[PDB]
Amino acid sequence: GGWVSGEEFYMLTRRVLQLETVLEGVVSQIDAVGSKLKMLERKGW
Amino acid sequence: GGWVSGEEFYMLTRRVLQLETVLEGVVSQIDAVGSKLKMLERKGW
Amino acid sequence: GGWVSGEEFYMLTRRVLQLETVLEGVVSQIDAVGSKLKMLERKGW
Repeated sequence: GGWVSGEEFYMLTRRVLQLETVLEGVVSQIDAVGSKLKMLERKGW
Repeated sequence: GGWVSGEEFYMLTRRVLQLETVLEGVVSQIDAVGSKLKMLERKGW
Repeated sequence: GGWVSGEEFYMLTRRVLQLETVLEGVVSQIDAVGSKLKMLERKGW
């Protein structure tokens, strides 16, 4: 169904960028949480 | 390596949509959690 | 602004793949957590 311009590709390309930037930040808080949970487990809680 | 059709671009475009929709919902639960954790901290736990 | 090649589309296409793969894994840990929270609630905590 038609051609694709670089303008819309670039546009879509940035959305993917923001997703990577936001998903990386999320994954990080989860690791930082999943690990105090671990310290708590090592401590007896 | 070749041309890109609007059909596959549109297709990819929707996957990115679902990702934004799902990632937004995730980020939200995390904020809603990261904040009772805060209420708990303000309360003494 | 120009044409889009299949090489860069394919490339972008994989980034979207990794995002789906990583986001699915995240969503899962959240469900697995959001549910012991539920078992804890059913138990009285």
